[PDB]
Amino acid sequence: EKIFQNVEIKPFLIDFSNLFIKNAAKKLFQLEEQLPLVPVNVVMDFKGISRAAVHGLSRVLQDEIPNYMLDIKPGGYKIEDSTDLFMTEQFIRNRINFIPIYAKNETLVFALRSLNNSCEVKTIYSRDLIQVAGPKLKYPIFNPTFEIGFLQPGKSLIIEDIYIKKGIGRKHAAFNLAVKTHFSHLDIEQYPTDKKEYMALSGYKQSSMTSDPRHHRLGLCFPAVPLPHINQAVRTYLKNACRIIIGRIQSIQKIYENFEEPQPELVLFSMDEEKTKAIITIKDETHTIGNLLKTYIYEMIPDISFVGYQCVPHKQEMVLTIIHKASQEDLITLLEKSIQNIIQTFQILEKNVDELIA
Amino acid sequence: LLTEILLDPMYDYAATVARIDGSIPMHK
Amino acid sequence: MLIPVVCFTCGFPIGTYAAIFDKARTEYIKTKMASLQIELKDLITALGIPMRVCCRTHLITTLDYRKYY
Ligand SMILES: [Zn+2]
Repeated sequence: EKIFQNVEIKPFLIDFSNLFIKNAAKKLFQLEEQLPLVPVNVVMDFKGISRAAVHGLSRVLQDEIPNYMLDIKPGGYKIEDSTDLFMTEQFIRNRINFIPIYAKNETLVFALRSLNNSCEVKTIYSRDLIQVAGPKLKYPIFNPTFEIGFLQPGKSLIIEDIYIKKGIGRKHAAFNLAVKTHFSHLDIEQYPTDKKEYMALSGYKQSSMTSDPRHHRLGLCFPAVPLPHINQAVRTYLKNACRIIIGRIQSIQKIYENFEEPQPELVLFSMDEEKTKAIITIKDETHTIGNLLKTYIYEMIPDISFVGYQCVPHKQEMVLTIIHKASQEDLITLLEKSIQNIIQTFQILEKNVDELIA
Repeated sequence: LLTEILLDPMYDYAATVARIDGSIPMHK
Repeated sequence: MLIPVVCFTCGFPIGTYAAIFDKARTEYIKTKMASLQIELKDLITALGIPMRVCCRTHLITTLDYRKYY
């Protein structure tokens, strides 16, 4: 069998058949065709994989995957004395941070130099972001239709250092990559929710407490990928999500394999009834990793005494507690095998991603 | 004297219409 | 002051089509006209915005500072 089954990639496109849309497009942007970067809705089918792994991939693609945004270097926004009094640096910085960019190079630096030498309110569009850094853009990284602030008559706006910054969307939401559009379990029967007696329920026939779904359909939307290269961009995004998950799991694996040597991430107590308690404390870790670890440890040790994790919003850490009727090294090797199971599952996911999209 | 005129609002109006025509440099 | 570059709730880039939507909506007023006699579902779908409650909510309701100043 194969885990990640066939994918459905359908970009979002401007329907020029609508007269108003085409008229407006040609009137203000002189636009007659599809934009260079379009949002793509990627709907995926997953079979024979636990809900924790699919949701972890979704969460990573949402905000835990590294991503690029346009930021202004401090001192970039020329305070000056002619600049528009309404277009504050904070406002324009917020506008520019959230312009989705498909940047393959970090060295690109843009400059915004717009002057309103007329009596009308001039609107600064994303097409006004001219680029002066390194390689000339063979293909644009952002759409030229974004509305940046307007200029009052006689006013200007000069921002000279607009560079590309790397980060994850969990820390700053301007790095969020994939927006959720669908999530369902295909192996759980659903009630007809349009009925009155089942309208207050979720719809699934199995209670979430007693349900263990293995067949899921996951739908995600990526906000801007190049139009001619949609499939390769989707492949890269999914493969990078799998790589990120594997890398973090391996970071946990190092703490596991250092179990005899002292370390404050992992402690071990043999409490009363031959049971050994392992507490794994990792800082700046999300529910994705803790949920993956809990689910796979529980799958590998069905008779476990207790496995649980908690990412308290404060203390900004993931604390995973395992209690088992086994000695310290037996428990450690069970946990190592469970991590190897996680790595195997996500490597198989990357293999399927390579096989499918192409 | 300048602080009496530079904070006078009609000077900003007079300045901003000179910038539109280009009679004065855009900056200060 | 403007339609946000991305939808606040989910982050879909509605700012891509915000400029087109503004004038398309205006032209759609001129053929229908005291608040909102219109339905903008067809205009929004034509731009490629999905059937998302958040994105349509923030696209059609966000005030523009140019209209009021
Ligand atoms: Zn939205």
